[PDB]
Amino acid sequence: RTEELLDQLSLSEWDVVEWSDDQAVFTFVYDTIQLTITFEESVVGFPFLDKRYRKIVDVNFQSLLDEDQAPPSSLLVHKLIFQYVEEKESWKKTCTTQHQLPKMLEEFSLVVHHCRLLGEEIEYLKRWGPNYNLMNIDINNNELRLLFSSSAAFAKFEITLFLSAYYPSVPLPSTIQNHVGNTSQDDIATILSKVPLENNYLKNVVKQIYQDLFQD
Amino acid sequence: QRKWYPLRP
Ligand SMILES: [Cl-]
Repeated sequence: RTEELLDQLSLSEWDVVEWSDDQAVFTFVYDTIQLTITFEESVVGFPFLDKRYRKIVDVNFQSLLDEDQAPPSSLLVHKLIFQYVEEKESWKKTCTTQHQLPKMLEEFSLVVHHCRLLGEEIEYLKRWGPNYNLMNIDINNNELRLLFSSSAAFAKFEITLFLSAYYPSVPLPSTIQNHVGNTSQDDIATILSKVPLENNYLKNVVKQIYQDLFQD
Repeated sequence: QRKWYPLRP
């Protein structure tokens, strides 16, 4: 974990799996995401062609995740990653020659890299969440539903966090459905804005809630 | 984590 966190600084999100005359293929996320780059056809091999002028015919992203078998966290990861691909239109207008491909794989890797880690934080909160009084986690379409419950603190409420592809730098939007006690929106706004927009924002925001509210 | 990231058959 400390070892790899260092690893994160220089990103390594993809495997090259074909480098044809015809196409270059790259996988991501344990290979559940597949990028096929198709090149224009030529009368010569690509060894004879200048990469600054080799035209890209196509850019085709694919999810190969088993949606029946996947857990919700993994599903949310794919939801968010491809929401970004949609926004960038598969880089079809800007990534047009082979020359431009590394800066695209970088741009994409970064979002793949944070979204995959968000997946990780969720599976974690799913196993240690009780210690934070986080009794349940519900994922529904870009919405993260956190249920905190403690008789002892006499508080029970549900916080809904709205996630995007751009995690975790963007400040999350939230709402609170209150069950027991009187935690207000302002109390939540506060706790959130005291956590920096960098890795583990979810984990840290949960721990922040568990101190501010369940450890008085 | 193949567990969490299964592939279509
Ligand atoms: Cl040829």
